[PDB]
Amino acid sequence: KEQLASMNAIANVKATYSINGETFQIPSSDIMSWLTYNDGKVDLDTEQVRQYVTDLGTKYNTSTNDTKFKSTKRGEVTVPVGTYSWTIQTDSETEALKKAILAGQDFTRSPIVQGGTTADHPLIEDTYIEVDLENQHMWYYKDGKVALETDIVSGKPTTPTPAGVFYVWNKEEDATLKGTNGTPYESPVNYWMPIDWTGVGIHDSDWQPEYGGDLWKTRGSHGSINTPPSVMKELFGMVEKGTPVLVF
Repeated sequence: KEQLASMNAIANVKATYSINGETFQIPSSDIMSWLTYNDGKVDLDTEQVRQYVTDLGTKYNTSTNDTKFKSTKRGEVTVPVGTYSWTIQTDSETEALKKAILAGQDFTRSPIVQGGTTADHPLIEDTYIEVDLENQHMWYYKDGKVALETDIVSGKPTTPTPAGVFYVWNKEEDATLKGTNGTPYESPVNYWMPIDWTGVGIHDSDWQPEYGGDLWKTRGSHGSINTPPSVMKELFGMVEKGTPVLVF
């Protein structure tokens, strides 16, 4: 019927994916391999298309793939998977991919996901917070340029600050953190910014005499990034909720 012309059209579609800033086209051989005609109906082999989409997730999910990060003082390092991430919704994407392809028109799409942000751009762009646990230092990049840096004090060897791709999911003023050492603790703070799901975040360290060096080995926090009060205040003042925070 007029379906054969369609099958050829489809077979020649240029299906392009844009994932985490990466761009690529689905191989013609794959689409042709998925083509299907049964009971007068043109379609794609779901199983195979789903496998592809499954592979995409295995290959790009920032929920199971660490992020290569260009640090300020160490070149390119690896920041483990953190709380800021996304995961491709396999079935949803498979159905949307099938629909896109079967329509027989070239297209460029980013997969359906779930997480802090979508995959139609790099997970980490040019606005973020860099916490170099090695040089116990921290920078805040805004649109590519440094807007504020300072030494800080990570957690103590026993309760280390975890490395990972996190983000500021909340901003609080005059809050009191709680916890254990056994032995409950308080610690009131003027500015609080949680970055993970265990209690690790950024806040003024009113009681810390000095920051930087290897102070943490001696007087490390319980995991949060202790920051100089005046700096923390200026930081809290400009960091918008949703800002990625890389800790390595």
